[PDB]
Amino acid sequence: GRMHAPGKGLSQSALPYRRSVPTWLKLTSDDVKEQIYKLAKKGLTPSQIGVILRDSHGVAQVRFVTGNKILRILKSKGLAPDLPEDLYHLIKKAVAVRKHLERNRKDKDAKFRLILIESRIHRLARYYKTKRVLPPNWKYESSTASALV
Amino acid sequence: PLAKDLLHPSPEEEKRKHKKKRLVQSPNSYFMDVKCPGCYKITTVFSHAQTVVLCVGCSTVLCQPTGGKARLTEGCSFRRKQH
Amino acid sequence: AKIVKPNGEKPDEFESGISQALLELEMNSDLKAQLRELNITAAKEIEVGGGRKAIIIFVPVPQLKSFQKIQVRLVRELEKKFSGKHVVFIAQRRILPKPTRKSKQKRPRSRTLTAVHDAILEDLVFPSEIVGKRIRVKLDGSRLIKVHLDKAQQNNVEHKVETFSGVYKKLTGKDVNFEFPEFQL
Amino acid sequence: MQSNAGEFVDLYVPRKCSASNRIIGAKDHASIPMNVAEVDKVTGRFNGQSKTYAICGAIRRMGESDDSILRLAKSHGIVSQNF
Amino acid sequence: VRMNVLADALKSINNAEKRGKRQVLIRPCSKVIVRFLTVMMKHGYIGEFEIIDDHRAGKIVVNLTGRLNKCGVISPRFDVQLKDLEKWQNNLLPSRQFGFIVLTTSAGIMDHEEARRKHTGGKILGFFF
RNA sequence: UAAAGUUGCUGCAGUUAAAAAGCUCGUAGUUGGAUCUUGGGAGCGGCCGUCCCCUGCUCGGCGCCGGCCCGAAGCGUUUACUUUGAAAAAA
Repeated sequence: GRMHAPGKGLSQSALPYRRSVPTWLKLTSDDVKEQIYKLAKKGLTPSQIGVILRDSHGVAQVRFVTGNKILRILKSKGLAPDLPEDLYHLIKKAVAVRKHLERNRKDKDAKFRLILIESRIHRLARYYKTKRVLPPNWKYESSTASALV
Repeated sequence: PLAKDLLHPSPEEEKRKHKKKRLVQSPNSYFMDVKCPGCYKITTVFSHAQTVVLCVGCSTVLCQPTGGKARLTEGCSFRRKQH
Repeated sequence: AKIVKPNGEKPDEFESGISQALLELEMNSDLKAQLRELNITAAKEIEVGGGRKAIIIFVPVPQLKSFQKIQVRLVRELEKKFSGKHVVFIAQRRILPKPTRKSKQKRPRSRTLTAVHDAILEDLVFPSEIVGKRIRVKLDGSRLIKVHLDKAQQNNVEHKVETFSGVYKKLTGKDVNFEFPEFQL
Repeated sequence: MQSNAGEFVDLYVPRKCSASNRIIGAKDHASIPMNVAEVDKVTGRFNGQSKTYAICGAIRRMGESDDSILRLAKSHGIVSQNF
Repeated sequence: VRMNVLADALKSINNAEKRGKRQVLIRPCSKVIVRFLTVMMKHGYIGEFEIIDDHRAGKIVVNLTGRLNKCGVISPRFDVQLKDLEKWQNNLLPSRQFGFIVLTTSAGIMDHEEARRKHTGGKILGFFF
């Protein structure tokens, strides 16, 4: 069951049993990391990196090929973003909605969906403060939000 | 039926079922040796691509994204590779 | 010769002879650059049930993936040398005990009883790879792990199955069988 | 059902389903006791002995009684294993 | 959401045996389910089962007789002294002649009758008869 | 007080008998997925049962040509839990 919907969807990605790398994949773990760096430098998220990789370069899971996963490869060298991509995207969506709702006070549905998105943010913020990957001093305020692109 | 071989699903029954609900979890995707006739190189494309996989050294654009499986452009062939 | 014991001690004349048999492959055959840096930690001769013997070669863990490239290539020459025996290549996985009330750094999941007994089994059967574990918890209460190896390399490595079951049984004490599921892949 | 001295004291020992082991109560009138006759393995005639089967009314009302006799006659050798 | 995984298991094999199934898939798996089942097996209530290893939590496939009248969880896992264990088997089993409270002691997950002779109480997991 | 399972932890009810907030978000409250040790060594009864073992470094007694076996301190993830012990006026 979804967080802020009645939806009981089951559209999950389903990894195979065999964590063992396939045969055909000729790229060594280092050249995969080198290509991950090349994608990160272009300005892509670990989500967008992983998609571009498995599509055009036949690398199912970076964790399967290498040891580690894409953010931890970004983070080790310091190509990772300061605030997480998923909490970035909710703040990005909240600034989009709030801009729409500046000149559309009639749009009561928007206003309700804003409160649902605000709740997704506060909920993730609270999680990342327990894991100290955000400052304890940090708090998403909608007036301070437009600077956080 | 009361008695079902729950440990031994016949492969007609297993491939029928939802990927998550299979006795052991198993995807419905696969990697393709997609080759265009204009170019020399065999590119590895993911079946459910969801991007525009291009020919590196542009002779064409290979696949186009849809709901599920991507459309392989007319002219292109595919072998499904496995381990 | 190439048998670098983990403790400050000596190998046996059998074990030093196996490491000289790896020098015999180095200073003759063309896999010589891929035997220079590759050391050995131990080796044992394991008497399985019936009138059969196998040989088991423990390996340095970071050098294991170098063996995985050159496995069957090398296994041929070491197996014809010790003709009637089966030769198998496991890494020496150090295995820390469960940190108790009574008894310092966090014991990592790599260096754990289950991950040792499962990573050994993964690189026990090498040419075939495991496509599902099943476990009969039988009426008496004892487990019987049923390892479903790949359908490819069935004709290659079926003869080593009742070896593999013995190799793992003598190591961990866990009663194992190896099967081949044909109906999927 | 047996006392400190070891005596069977209950006034009858019940039958129970040859399928699902459910004891077959005194007033279960749906319950089906069948005699399946066996045959001389070269002549093909009634020998005089049978492989008797008993189902509780409950499984019979479910409609699974068919498959449950079919299993009990397959694992008994009466029916072809190939089938 | 799923919170007591031992609840999902015991209710699913209870549902299944009431239906008359020869075996039942119980499609999350924990070490506590596996110890509970082995206790039900040692007293012959369920048949020799099987733990399917995917690389997530397992799935178990449990051969059934028609001996298990009901298995069940007590949630929450109340603490049981050796004093109290009479009052549980008094109100939670169908007789003194049979039925077994499983309770996780320090010695291990086991029936109430072994928790007597080992002289160790602990937390009630469930019961079966 | 029991009867009262008509206050319901054990143990009640909430479609129509009394009863689910108009709907949703939401903080304290409450509840929270899987996963991290096992095989055997020693011994007895007739394959199965009941026992001992699977942390380490200052002071002396069953002894030995500075230390080996062991005895007594002191540091040893932290709690709930369970078992034992001390202690807990009688009436």
